[PDB]
Amino acid sequence: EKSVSVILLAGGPKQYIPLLGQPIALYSFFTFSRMPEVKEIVVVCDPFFRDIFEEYEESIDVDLSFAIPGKERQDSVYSGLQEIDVNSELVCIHDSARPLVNTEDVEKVLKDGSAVGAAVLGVPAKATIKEVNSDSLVVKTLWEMQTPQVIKPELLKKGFELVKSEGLEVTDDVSIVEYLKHPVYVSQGSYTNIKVTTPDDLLLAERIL
Amino acid sequence: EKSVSVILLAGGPKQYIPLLGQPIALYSFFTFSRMPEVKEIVVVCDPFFRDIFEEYEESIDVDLSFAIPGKERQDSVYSGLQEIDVNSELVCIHDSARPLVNTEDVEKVLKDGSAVGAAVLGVPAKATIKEVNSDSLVVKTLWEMQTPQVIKPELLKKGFELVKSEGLEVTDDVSIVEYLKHPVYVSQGSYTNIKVTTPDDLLLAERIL
Ligand SMILES: Oc1c(Br)cc(Br)cc1-c1[nH]c(Br)c(Br)c1Br
Ligand SMILES: Oc1c(Br)cc(Br)cc1-c1[nH]c(Br)c(Br)c1Br
Ligand SMILES: [K+]
Ligand SMILES: [K+]
Ligand SMILES: [K+]
Ligand SMILES: [K+]
Ligand SMILES: [K+]
Ligand SMILES: [K+]
Ligand SMILES: [K+]
Ligand SMILES: [K+]
Ligand SMILES: [K+]
Ligand SMILES: [K+]
Ligand SMILES: [K+]
Ligand SMILES: [K+]
Repeated sequence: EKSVSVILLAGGPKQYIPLLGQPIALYSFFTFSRMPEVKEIVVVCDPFFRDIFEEYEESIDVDLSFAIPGKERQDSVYSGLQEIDVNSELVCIHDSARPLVNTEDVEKVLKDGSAVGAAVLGVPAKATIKEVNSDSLVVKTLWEMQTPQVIKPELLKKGFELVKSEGLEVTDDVSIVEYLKHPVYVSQGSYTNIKVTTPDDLLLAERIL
Repeated sequence: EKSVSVILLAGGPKQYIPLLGQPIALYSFFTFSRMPEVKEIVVVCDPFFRDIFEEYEESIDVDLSFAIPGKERQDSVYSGLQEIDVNSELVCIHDSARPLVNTEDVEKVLKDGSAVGAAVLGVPAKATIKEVNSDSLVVKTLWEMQTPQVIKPELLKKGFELVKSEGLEVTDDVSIVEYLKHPVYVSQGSYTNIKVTTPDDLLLAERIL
């Protein structure tokens, strides 16, 4: 209990457009807020949208903190990290554009994160996927990554230190953890944990809700 | 001109539910029918749904043929193959659940198929995809395959012969071509070439049309 710090990424506005009268960002916010394991939520957002979350500070059973977004995703994660409790045992990074994440699946990835040191929710890739070389020729089990991405703070800090001191290039595919020798566990999630951005995605969310 | 035999897979009913008053299967049917390169379309469908395509036989500028569906996808392809013109230089296999395929992209994959011997329409995978081992740990450029999948008939026949004589297992991922040493080219397609099956997918198709 109270061992997990959530970093909620909401500074990328697609994540504020409403879902049944509630801005998309608030759905996972509340999901995390109700979990006894969660000590605090560090919201990473433009100071302008701070009010959206601030209104509920008294009603929620977690600590609320704020951090400023960075240039790209890893910078926003670093910003959030600077704000987490000194004693938290787990960092739970979540894309707020993912509103329908189930409590049971968050529980699963937290458990796997605590056990392994790093865990991410994923589902088997439904599409037929092939590796293709530079000559556009096919190179003769694949999983789609979701969020939360759960990592012990010491490991995350070491990962940032490794990238900075060596000047390593970070992309969405080649993230901080890809450079570490520490294992990353894939917790099996639900296909309903979609990223809601396009109008096509938003009508699906209502059906799931 | 008149060098390509299309195998239209329509015996898998999701592919007959209407799109703006026209059954989904008829969209690519007509797209192929208008291309001068296409000699014939072999429709692979339950004899029950033969009428859907038969009504237009006189108005279309291609030969129409019919074949019986098999147990799985490769069996249906084999069935269609038995019906193609003895002199066609290219087989163009298409999933009829893909209605919005553009003429320009079909032209592209036919060209690449003629050049290389085998080509498939694909798009870069938008999702973050990782390889995961048997212990559910991340294994530290990926493309999503679409259709048409274009192959020279001799190569396709050899591929079927290789699988039968050796008793090789065929899956959607490990298809006939995966066993051949002959190169497969990935022609860059459009994200609009979606597989239309779910109600969520059908409303998207109208927007694209
Ligand atoms: O890409 C991953 C994965 Br596959 C698993 C975990 Br656990 C964390 C990250 C990650 N993503 C960002 Br952005 C940062 Br920083 C980190 Br660490
Ligand atoms: O899976 C592919 C690919 Br990636 C490229 C081409 Br060209 C053809 C196939 C294929 N699919 C089936 Br079903 C059969 Br039979 C064959 Br051959
Ligand atoms: K709590
Ligand atoms: K979601
Ligand atoms: K959310
Ligand atoms: K979920
Ligand atoms: K364990
Ligand atoms: K999407
Ligand atoms: K024609
Ligand atoms: K399509
Ligand atoms: K079609
Ligand atoms: K297309
Ligand atoms: K060429
Ligand atoms: K789909």
